[PDB]
Amino acid sequence: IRIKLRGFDHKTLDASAQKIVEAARRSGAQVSGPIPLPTRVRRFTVIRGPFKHKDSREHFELRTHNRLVDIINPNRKTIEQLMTLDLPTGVEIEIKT
Amino acid sequence: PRSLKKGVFVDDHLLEKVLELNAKGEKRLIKTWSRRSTIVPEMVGHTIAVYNGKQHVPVYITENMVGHKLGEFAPTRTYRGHG
Amino acid sequence: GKGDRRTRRGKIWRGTYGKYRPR
Amino acid sequence: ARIAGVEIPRNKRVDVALTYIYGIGKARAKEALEKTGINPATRVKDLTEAEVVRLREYVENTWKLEGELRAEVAANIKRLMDIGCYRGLRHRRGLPVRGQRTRTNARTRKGPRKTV
Amino acid sequence: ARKALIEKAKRTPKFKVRAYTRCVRCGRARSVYRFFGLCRICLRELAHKGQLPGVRKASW
Amino acid sequence: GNKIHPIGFRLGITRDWESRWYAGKKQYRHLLLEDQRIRGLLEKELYSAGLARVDIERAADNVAVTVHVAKPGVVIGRGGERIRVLREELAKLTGKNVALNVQEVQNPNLSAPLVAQRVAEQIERRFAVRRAIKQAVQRVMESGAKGAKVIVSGRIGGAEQARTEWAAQGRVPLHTLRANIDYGFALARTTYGVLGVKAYIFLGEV
Amino acid sequence: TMNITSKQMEITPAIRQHVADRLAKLEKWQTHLINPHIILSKEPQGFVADATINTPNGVLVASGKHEDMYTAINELINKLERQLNKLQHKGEARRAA
Amino acid sequence: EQYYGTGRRKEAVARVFLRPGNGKVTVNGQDFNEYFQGLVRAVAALEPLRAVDALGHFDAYITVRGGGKSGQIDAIKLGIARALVQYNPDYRAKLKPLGFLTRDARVVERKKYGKHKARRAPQYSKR
Amino acid sequence: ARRRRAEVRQLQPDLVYGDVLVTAFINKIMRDGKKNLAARIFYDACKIIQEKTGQEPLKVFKQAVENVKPRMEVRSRRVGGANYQVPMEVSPRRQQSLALRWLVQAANQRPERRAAVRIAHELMDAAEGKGGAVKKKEDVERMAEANRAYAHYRW
RNA sequence: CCGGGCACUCUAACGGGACUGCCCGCGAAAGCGGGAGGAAGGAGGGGACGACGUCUGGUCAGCAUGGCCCUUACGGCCUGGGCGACACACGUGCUACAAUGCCCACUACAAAGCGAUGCCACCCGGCAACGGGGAGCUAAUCGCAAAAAGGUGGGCCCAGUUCGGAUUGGGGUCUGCAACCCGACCCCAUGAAGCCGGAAUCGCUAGUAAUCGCGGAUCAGCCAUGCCGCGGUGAAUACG
Ligand SMILES: [Mg+2]
Ligand SMILES: [Mg+2]
Ligand SMILES: [Mg+2]
Ligand SMILES: [Mg+2]
Ligand SMILES: [Mg+2]
Ligand SMILES: [Mg+2]
Ligand SMILES: [Mg+2]
Ligand SMILES: [Mg+2]
Ligand SMILES: [Mg+2]
Ligand SMILES: [Mg+2]
Ligand SMILES: [Mg+2]
Ligand SMILES: [Mg+2]
Ligand SMILES: [Mg+2]
Ligand SMILES: [Mg+2]
Ligand SMILES: [Mg+2]
Ligand SMILES: [Mg+2]
Ligand SMILES: [Mg+2]
Ligand SMILES: [Mg+2]
Ligand SMILES: [Mg+2]
Ligand SMILES: [Mg+2]
Ligand SMILES: [Mg+2]
Ligand SMILES: [Mg+2]
Ligand SMILES: [Mg+2]
Ligand SMILES: [Mg+2]
Ligand SMILES: [Mg+2]
Ligand SMILES: [Mg+2]
Ligand SMILES: [Mg+2]
Ligand SMILES: [Mg+2]
Ligand SMILES: [Mg+2]
Ligand SMILES: [Mg+2]
Ligand SMILES: [Mg+2]
Ligand SMILES: [Mg+2]
Ligand SMILES: [Mg+2]
Ligand SMILES: [Mg+2]
Ligand SMILES: [Zn+2]
Repeated sequence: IRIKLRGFDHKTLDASAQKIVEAARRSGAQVSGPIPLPTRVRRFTVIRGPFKHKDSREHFELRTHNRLVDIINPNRKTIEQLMTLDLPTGVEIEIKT
Repeated sequence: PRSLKKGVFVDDHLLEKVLELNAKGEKRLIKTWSRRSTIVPEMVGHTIAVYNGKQHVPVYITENMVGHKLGEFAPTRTYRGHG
Repeated sequence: GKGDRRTRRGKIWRGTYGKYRPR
Repeated sequence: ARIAGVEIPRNKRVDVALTYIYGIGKARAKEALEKTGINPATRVKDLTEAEVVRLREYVENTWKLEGELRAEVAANIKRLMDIGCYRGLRHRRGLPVRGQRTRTNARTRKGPRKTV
Repeated sequence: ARKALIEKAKRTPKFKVRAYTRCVRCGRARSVYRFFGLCRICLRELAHKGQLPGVRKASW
Repeated sequence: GNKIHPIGFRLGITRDWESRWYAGKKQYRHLLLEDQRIRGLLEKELYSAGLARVDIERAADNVAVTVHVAKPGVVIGRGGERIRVLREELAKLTGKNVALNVQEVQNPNLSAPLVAQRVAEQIERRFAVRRAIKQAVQRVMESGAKGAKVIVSGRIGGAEQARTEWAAQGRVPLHTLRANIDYGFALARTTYGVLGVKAYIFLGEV
Repeated sequence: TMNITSKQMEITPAIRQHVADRLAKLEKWQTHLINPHIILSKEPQGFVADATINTPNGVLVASGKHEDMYTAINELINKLERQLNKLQHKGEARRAA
Repeated sequence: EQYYGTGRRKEAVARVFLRPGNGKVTVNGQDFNEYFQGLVRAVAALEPLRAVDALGHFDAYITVRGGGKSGQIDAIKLGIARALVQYNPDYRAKLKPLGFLTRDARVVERKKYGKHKARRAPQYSKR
Repeated sequence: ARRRRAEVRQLQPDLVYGDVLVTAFINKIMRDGKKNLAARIFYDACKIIQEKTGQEPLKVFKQAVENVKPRMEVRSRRVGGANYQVPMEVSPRRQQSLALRWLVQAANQRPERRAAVRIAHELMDAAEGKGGAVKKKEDVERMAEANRAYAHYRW
């Protein structure tokens, strides 16, 4: 019964984990509240200028955040409105059982 | 070097030219661009012309020069010393 | 010894293994 | 001249002392002292002529050594140089053999610094 | 030797060793990131515009 | 040369990306290549429109591309006419479900990237550059901005000695992160080479 | 020892040696000329001879410019002389009071 | 029955469990002296309790995670100092003036581009 | 430095004597931030100085410190065209440092093979006014005495 | 580890929090000296951020671009070579010259990252590199994994050595169409210089310097001792 929330934007991660954990807590019944998983970090460190100048860099990062919510007592009055819930663009969702 | 498990490497296209020379009864100069190639026991007694990048170099091949590559005996760098 | 492959200390450095530093 | 042609250091442990033979490192050292059942910890100055001749006998008979080992290395290079391979060339000039950079360094093959 | 080369990188090769990355934007052969298809420079330009999803300037 | 890009500098504080979509390592590059190609035709065809931003959303082989602009009509075509002719060439590159929308600009004179394009065009038309600048700045300030600054560099007026001109009114705190500063750049071709116009607009501190 | 760089130019061992010959003018002052570096370059308006040298009492950094390469090398030397002599005698400047 | 402080230093974290007892001590599933053997830095972890004469009055079970042995020693020093103040709040006087309550924020400072380490610059020769 | 004076760092007392000074001296034994080893050697030394001389490490060490404290030193100041060696009193902070530095240094010039022994010995000899460390102090003190004539040249 | 529980460690989002706010003293004032409270105190440590401008600074070889130049060639494809040359000279670094050390073994404590023809537990073969088997993991689960210095025990005994690991012979493993030029690794043998470095000269003011290992980007492999990060242990000294 697992919903898994992953994105590049942490404000939209808590968005979806609000509006998801709110859905099942209404139409039945047990939600295992939004868990913040550790973030996977991809750094990009690069010479600033186009030519030589090795000692000056600019640091870039890529935060792929992680969230997980569990629907414990399923109660399929939810499993329908979940086939229809409003996803912000910047997030992928994972459900398996 | 190249693993004992895998083959002994010769470019196929040189070996054919060698073997053809064995049958008809050898021997003429064999121009080749195959420095990568192993000298092989059936190559012994030829004189193959190996490329260095500019010249095709005459190498009479002998019994003692058998495991070594083709390029080992056609040098790539001109050097007569300094000053 | 960090430059002596033939020791434990060598192989930690080169980041490798063998008779002298086994896994 | 104990083994084999060389008088290995007394006052030393046999495992170490044997290393003072051309052709015997840590490896071959531990190996002979096993094949002849002697303690490495025994100071050479403490060996039975018995223990000694056991050591001597094995070592001279299983591995090529001293002058004969050198002759071969000479003979190996001797031939490499005469067949005219590229490793032979590097020997023929006293230069490095294993692909090392020679724009700088290379001092062990070259000798210390030569004026211009 | 450039456009011929920005081309020869796209074409599937006579041996797989010859595979090499060019920056998908500018064609640069060196300092090309796998993850973006970008060289170190281009990465900086787009990232500055914000045309790289999630990618921001790190400070710690 | 020293100053950082005021956009990349404010991402996630005063400004938000032109491409919002998650991906994993196998897909990121390939999608982004499309988004490059996408802006290629669109920034090309829509220049005439007065193009200011090309927003891009994504889910799975279907994509929401929000174009912002000063003249929605050039983007529309006749009753949906051109707007479509794009979605066909578009979904031919896209190879997929290409939702192509149009967004208005409340003022091209409060939009940096625009003001820059203008002056670039003014100077490709042999206008007196120093004039162009003070003017463009006066226009942005009349339209209510809390500050403005424009910059031209290159063989100004056709000089050999390249030169750099700029003007400013009000405030333009490039050092301040809570300052909302739209930045825009245009490249002006001429018979004698490339000048570069940089536009700065200070909308207000948040 | 003394090093000469010819930037975007081809110069002969002759010209190289001529530089050694002009630089020796500095040995007059009898102090250690440590790792002297001469750089020769051809700007649009004439050649440039730059040099950077450390001595026990400091560094000589200077540059010559002239339509003639030889003449620039000389002007370089003057600038170097003056600096070197200023190094060697500035210390004497205040033995009283 | 139980007294607790959270103790931290560097990357080291220590959940400390004070209990009354005879004065025997244990860190992460083995005897103290068995886990800190030969580290003269040790007895400083048990130092906060000496400042208030609680050597033998207490047993202690402790987990310790992250950092190294001395940082952990440092954390432990903080945790057992911490817990005393809930066991007994009037205990601040004779713990703060001895710097025991406070947690030093001294953390391995960041390596910077253009340098070899955090601050160590690379060698250069002007001429 | 340029703005305001420097602040001496307060050291943490040593857990075998609680002594601010044994700490400092430990540190001066420490190569490469290997303090544990630095303690071992020191403590080992004490064991030795207990064994070979039946009295207190602490009491001994503290003497060999007082006996290597330089009271005066020369510090250079060019006047005119000569670099004069000026005589100066040494502030106790510096006195300590010099004493500790020298003790270790003198010790590490000794021939006995193990680091623990040398320390033990240098301290023994210095508590009794012998050894390189004390010899450094005297050289330094004679040097300052000789240059007594330039005392009014002091800052 | 299972029931069980989120206390705690943590993880990761939102807040609080320091303000010279209070106290005495000095001061016209801004502030300065100081005490208390407090995790933290006078910018808390670090970071991101670089004014008008200067060097006619750097890059037409990342890219863009005026102009000039080439058009069976100054365009293009390939095989091989070169970029890896070596009387010399300079810059950056690694590893050392040893006992505060070296080797063998037994035994501990990190953090940041990375991982679907990818990381690979475990089993087997081989002294080993590695080979063959083969479970898990779209990864706070599974794996790279061992952190190392450290700790306990044992050897070495001041020797160009049980220091140092360069050079060279021989034998293998792997990637790769292919390792002569020219890869890396393993193992036997070899076992150089080097005994702390003239003139001169670099870094760093605290979790810094020094020392220690671990990751990453690039990448088939790799000449990485380079670079960007991460933690471990952890000083000296600042009159001026
Ligand atoms: Mg560098
Ligand atoms: Mg060794
Ligand atoms: Mg030997
Ligand atoms: Mg070479
Ligand atoms: Mg091109
Ligand atoms: Mg490749
Ligand atoms: Mg590449
Ligand atoms: Mg200059
Ligand atoms: Mg001097
Ligand atoms: Mg944390
Ligand atoms: Mg560190
Ligand atoms: Mg530099
Ligand atoms: Mg001394
Ligand atoms: Mg809670
Ligand atoms: Mg110029
Ligand atoms: Mg170009
Ligand atoms: Mg051009
Ligand atoms: Mg024209
Ligand atoms: Mg090169
Ligand atoms: Mg030199
Ligand atoms: Mg290096
Ligand atoms: Mg990798
Ligand atoms: Mg020797
Ligand atoms: Mg010698
Ligand atoms: Mg040796
Ligand atoms: Mg010695
Ligand atoms: Mg030195
Ligand atoms: Mg040293
Ligand atoms: Mg040196
Ligand atoms: Mg500073
Ligand atoms: Mg070392
Ligand atoms: Mg590494
Ligand atoms: Mg690699
Ligand atoms: Mg090499
Ligand atoms: Zn690029």
